[PDB]
Amino acid sequence: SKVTTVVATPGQGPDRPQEVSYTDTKVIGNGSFGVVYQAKLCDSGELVAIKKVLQDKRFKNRELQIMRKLDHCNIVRLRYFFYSSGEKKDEVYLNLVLDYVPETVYRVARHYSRAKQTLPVIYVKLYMYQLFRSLAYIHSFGICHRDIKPQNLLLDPDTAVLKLCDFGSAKQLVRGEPNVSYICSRYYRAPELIFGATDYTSSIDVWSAGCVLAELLLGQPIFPGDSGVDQLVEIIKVLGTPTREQIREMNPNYTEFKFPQIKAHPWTKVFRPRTPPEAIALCSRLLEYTPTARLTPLEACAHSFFDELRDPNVKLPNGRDTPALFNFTTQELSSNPPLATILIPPHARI
Amino acid sequence: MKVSRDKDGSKVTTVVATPGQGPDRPQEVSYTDTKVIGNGSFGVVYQAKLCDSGELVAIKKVLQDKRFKNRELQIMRKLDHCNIVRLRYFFYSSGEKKDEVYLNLVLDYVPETVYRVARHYSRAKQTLPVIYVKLYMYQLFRSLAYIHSFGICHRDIKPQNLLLDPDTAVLKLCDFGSAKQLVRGEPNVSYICSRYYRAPELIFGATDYTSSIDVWSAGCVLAELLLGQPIFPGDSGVDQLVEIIKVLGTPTREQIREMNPNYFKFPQIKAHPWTKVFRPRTPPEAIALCSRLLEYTPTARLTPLEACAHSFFDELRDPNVKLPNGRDTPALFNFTTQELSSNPPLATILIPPHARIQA
Ligand SMILES: Nc1ncnc2c1ncn2[C@@H]1O[C@H](COP(=O)(O)OP(=O)(O)NP(=O)(O)O)[C@@H](O)[C@H]1O
Ligand SMILES: Nc1ncnc2c1ncn2[C@@H]1O[C@H](COP(=O)(O)OP(=O)(O)NP(=O)(O)O)[C@@H](O)[C@H]1O
Ligand SMILES: [Mg+2]
Ligand SMILES: [Mg+2]
Repeated sequence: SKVTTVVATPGQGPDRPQEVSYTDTKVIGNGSFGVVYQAKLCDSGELVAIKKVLQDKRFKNRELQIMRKLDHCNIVRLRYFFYSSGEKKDEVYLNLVLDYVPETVYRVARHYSRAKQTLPVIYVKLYMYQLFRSLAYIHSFGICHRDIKPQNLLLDPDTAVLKLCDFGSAKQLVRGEPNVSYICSRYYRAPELIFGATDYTSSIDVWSAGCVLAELLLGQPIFPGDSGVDQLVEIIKVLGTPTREQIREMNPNYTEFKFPQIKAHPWTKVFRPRTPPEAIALCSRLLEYTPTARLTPLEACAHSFFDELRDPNVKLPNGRDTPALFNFTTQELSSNPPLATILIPPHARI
Repeated sequence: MKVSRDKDGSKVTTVVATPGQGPDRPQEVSYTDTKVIGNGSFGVVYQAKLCDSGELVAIKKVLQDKRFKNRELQIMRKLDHCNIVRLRYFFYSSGEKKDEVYLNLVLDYVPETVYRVARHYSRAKQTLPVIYVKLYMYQLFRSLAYIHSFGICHRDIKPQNLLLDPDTAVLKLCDFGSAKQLVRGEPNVSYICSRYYRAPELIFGATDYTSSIDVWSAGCVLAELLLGQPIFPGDSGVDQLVEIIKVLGTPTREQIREMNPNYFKFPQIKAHPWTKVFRPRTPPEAIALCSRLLEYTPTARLTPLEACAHSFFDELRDPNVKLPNGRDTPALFNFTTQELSSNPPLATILIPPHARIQA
């Protein structure tokens, strides 16, 4: 019954701090940057995640700046933020108070692989669709996540709601500005990243999404490797050897450097039999060498693989209705507004 | 597998093999009891028993591009050193893919790796006796002094590529599949080397890196053998640089220039005292060596040969030094002119008085 009370600034709206009291503080996670706690708001009894990172008081926190602009049902909500000091004197910590979300795609996928089963396709559809909406939204602001991986896909198992989280690697990509190639986790890195390109687009997130789709179908990572070399060999084993043109599209400086000559492995034979053709088709349009050839997130949402989600009789296996799938805004559809006639089916929102 | 026969039940494979070193006088080689001991992205390693001598060999089988000559082969053919796994002979064959050529490298079989040994001690919540840390690392630094003296950078120094005889304490560097001759001015790919062992210039995507990346990697192996876990783990380069920065502290503008000139936004963190990184009673000489290997500035790192001459290895130069199991240490002082070429005067430290005594 130990209560902590802070004066915390709401994430959205005007910069108007209020007194916030919370209790039942326990460490849900540790990342390189800092610790994540669970806590219960005293007023509502609602559970929150508090992400605590060391802050260079001088400069502004990019993660905070980005999350204050984000309002989407498939992105974890910033409820408050506040500053605290401890450990070393003169060390200030930024605290992000987020909606608590009990599971991850990582943990749920790990359960099914440990028990020798695959995630039922209905969840692959729900989870990937919600990921592609969250990407469609941030990409419409020029914001690239740059760390799309199962650990950063939060899940409410009861409602089947997915929330994208962890904007610590996130950055507004501006044409002609170079960006670091050393972002994004091992198995989910786009080939242009592995080739050390600094002129990459938001399409790195689509490749990462494709790696998550493939992984949920296979029950293991599709492009594993301890080195970039090992990863590229695993990519080449599936896509075949990239053409000199395809290489120019990824990183032009790496044309003269050479790798084994291999023909593309048929996508249908990459996955087990009775993996739905539409799932396989979508993968092939996400995991493309040429960044500009990859589907956009919004195009991905409109893919036939997600048609079951647009069926008026679709239900969760636990009997509940699907979560919000169709509450698109103008911002979200801006990349291609005509897709609205596919994305919003006749039965939705009337 | 050119010709296959049966001998008292056992399957015998007979091949015609080109010798590793010497003129091309083909040798007839017969082996049995084939089993898999290793996999890679583009490689399979078998154990096999030679029919006559009964002695074990490793056969690394890799797909051969008909276009170009195999770089791993070209490099291994040039190498003769007691701390580098010997290419006995090589032969071509068919394999898993019909109409495809496979290069087979027949190597000395070595039963263990630093990876497997380190893992045994980690699981049992022990650390390797420091005499083994000294022997393994010293032998690694000799292997790197030798290849670097030909301008050849390994580019994949990691515990899994360090073969061990546990009884003799002999270490052999293996896996020249990433190895290349670095030529000042020629660019090189930044996506080589296993993730935990990658030098910061590689993480920053440099293409003008020197053989000193192998010294960083060996620094990571030493630290890991002292800690019982990787010193700089991370799923992303970002995560790895955070771990590096937590120890080394934030790199100066000039340190970043020395690593990759092209390259931002990392916490202003002060250096952790290296002493507080390792368990209490870690030999100070071990910690000093680490600090001189794991430097941001590639040129500031010790050369392999300077590493060998470091005070951490003084116990190896003691004339009364034995393995715990009572046996003599392996050869540590049989240096060649080639091996010493980077700094011949270091011989005055490297070859101890007792090793110069007249026979
Ligand atoms: N809102 C939340 N609710 C519940 N768990 C959360 C929440 N946010 C983060 N976590 C958990 O804490 C982990 C780490 O949080 P994250 O936001 O990724 O911090 P980080 O320290 O920046 N990690 P990373 O950037 O991936 O190296 C996540 O993968 C989740 O398992
Ligand atoms: N001479 C040998 N004797 C015994 N085991 C060996 C020998 N050579 C290799 N191995 C084993 O096989 C593993 C792989 O060998 P390696 O030559 O690295 O092949 P690879 O398929 O190219 N692997 P890698 O490049 O690291 O991804 C080593 O880590 C050892 O465990
Ligand atoms: Mg995360
Ligand atoms: Mg290896």
